[PDB]
Amino acid sequence: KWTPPRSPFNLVQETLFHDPWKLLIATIFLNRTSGKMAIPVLWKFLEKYPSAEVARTADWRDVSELLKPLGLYDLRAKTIVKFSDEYLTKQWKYPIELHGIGKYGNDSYRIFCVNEWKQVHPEDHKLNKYHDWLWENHEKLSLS
DNA sequence: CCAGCGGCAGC
DNA sequence: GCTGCGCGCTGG
Ligand SMILES: [Cl-]
Ligand code: NA
Repeated sequence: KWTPPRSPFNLVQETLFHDPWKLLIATIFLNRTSGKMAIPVLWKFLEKYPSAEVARTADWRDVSELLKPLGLYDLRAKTIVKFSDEYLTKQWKYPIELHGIGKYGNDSYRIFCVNEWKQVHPEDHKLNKYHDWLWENHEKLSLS
């Protein structure tokens, strides 16, 4: 029932919130990488690996071939496979407990995937813009 | 032309 | 705290 509102800042989290694995994959794609380049590659990745169930079985070299033009391609290919494994087989309440997700991915999860944005204190240029705007407008957006 | 820039783990 | 990973875009 939690739907995060669309904002004037067009965070890709706003469209991926319904599938936490895809949202978290997107945050990994945005590690020191511009969204203008990363997000078109994200759709190619999700076409080949539509779920964590299959991503945890992937050969990281195949993933790295897709990530090549984004940089950090071997590093994040290995991260994506291990992250997808832990996402499905490790006990967790928040995704910061999982390999490859830190404060930025975790803050994204707690703003977009669950209704905990009032408890989040982001330190990310894009998250701050969205989160400040939410604090300033939540009453007019029929929120609590 | 070319330096700066768009998280996370491991140590 | 500190460093390795890393491509293409950006803009003076
Ligand atoms: Cl972002
Ligand atoms: Na983590």
